[PDB]
Amino acid sequence: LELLEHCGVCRERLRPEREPRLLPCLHSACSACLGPTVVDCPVCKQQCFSKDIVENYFMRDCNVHKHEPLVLFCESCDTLTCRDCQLNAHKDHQYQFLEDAVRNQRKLLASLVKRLGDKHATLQKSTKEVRSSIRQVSDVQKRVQVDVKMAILQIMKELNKRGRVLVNDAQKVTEGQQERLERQHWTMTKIQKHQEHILRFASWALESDNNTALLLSKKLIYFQLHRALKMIVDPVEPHGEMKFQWDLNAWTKSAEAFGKIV
Amino acid sequence: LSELEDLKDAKLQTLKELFPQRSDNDLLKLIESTSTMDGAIAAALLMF
Ligand SMILES: [Zn+2]
Ligand SMILES: [Zn+2]
Ligand SMILES: [Zn+2]
Ligand SMILES: [Zn+2]
Repeated sequence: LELLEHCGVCRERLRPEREPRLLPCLHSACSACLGPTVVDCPVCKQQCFSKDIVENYFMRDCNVHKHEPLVLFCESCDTLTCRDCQLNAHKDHQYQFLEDAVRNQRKLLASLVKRLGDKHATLQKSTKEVRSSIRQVSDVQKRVQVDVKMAILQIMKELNKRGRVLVNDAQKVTEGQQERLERQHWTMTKIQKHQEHILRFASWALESDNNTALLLSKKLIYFQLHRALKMIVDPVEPHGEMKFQWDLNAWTKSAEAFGKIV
Repeated sequence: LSELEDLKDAKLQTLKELFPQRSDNDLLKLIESTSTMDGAIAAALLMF
């Protein structure tokens, strides 16, 4: 559109005076734009030696025989010639007129274009497929990135549920044992002070033995009565065996195995 | 093997469509080093 008509570096409108030349890549730029062996395209490559550059013939709205123009098509040389060239150079070279050779060429280029156009219709469709596929690949990367993380947390959520419950189990056992122990230190010290008191008073009374028998022998009944209180005090300490060292379930080798796969 | 030649030369003309400045001799060595996969040639092309 706005560029097909325009030239190369200067992007002039096609001036036929400009002697514009059309490269094999079909790009067009006047010989003023590019002077310098093998000539290279401003966009593509040096696809062909300068010997394969035509001059663009676009002048909107013969090589040899001067003002005699070309109108006629030499069928034996793929290109056009004037009436003279087919008398000297192409004598009885089987030859054809412009009107028929152009009809066929137009109908073969329309075929090449109609098929090639049907082909670039699929790139216009497969470009969108690749464009949407990339977003999928990166979405299917950041969703697998989250499925693993949320699955790991669901495991750890339930494990801490059955990790704290076992801790609450040990919690229960110890206040139950402590309540038992606290009645066994309470029991000891109070019985001990009862034992201490009888031992205290009976010792002092017995230890004073210098003409003190008259005071002692009047209280023998209550001495030996309260000795029966301490003859049978009736507690014996039990021992709660420690088994919490063996209520830790250390199956460590199993933990790595199931962590290895996932 | 004349079929095999055109299937090789087909892939060559496309590198010139993409990266053209490098020579026709250089691209031919890479389209054998790749075994004429349509994509993996354009892979090694960018690498050099
Ligand atoms: Zn120009
Ligand atoms: Zn070009
Ligand atoms: Zn001829
Ligand atoms: Zn002539």
